[PDB]
Amino acid sequence: LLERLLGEMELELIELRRALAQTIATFKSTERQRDAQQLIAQRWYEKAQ
Amino acid sequence: ERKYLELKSQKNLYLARLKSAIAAQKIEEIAGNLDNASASSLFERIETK
Ligand SMILES: Nc1ncnc2c1ncn2[C@@H]1O[C@H](COP(=O)(O)OP(=O)(O)O)[C@@H](O)[C@H]1O
Repeated sequence: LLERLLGEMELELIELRRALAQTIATFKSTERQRDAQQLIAQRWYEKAQ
Repeated sequence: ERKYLELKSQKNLYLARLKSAIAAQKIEEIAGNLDNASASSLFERIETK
């Protein structure tokens, strides 16, 4: 069992590693998306100047 | 016979308009707008990748 159990454990860990990366993508993606909106608002403010 | 021609002289005109708009719809959906940030635009899907 010991050999088989660890093999399953190692396989699971990389799956966790892969999944966490996808979380970072959205965290970065929305942040980049957020900057876009304020830039548009700046254009109107600059135009309103 | 006189009435016959007045139809044919217009049929080619309608087809041209139909081909113009149908193609335009095909182009626009592939616009790949950068602002979507949802994978609807294939470009932003690449950026997520
Ligand atoms: N001024 C704009 N013009 C066009 N698209 C915009 C504008 N502002 C925001 N968007 C984008 O339009 C997208 C529409 O969302 P979504 O439903 O995912 O795309 P689709 O319309 O292709 O289904 C949003 O994700 C957003 O990023």
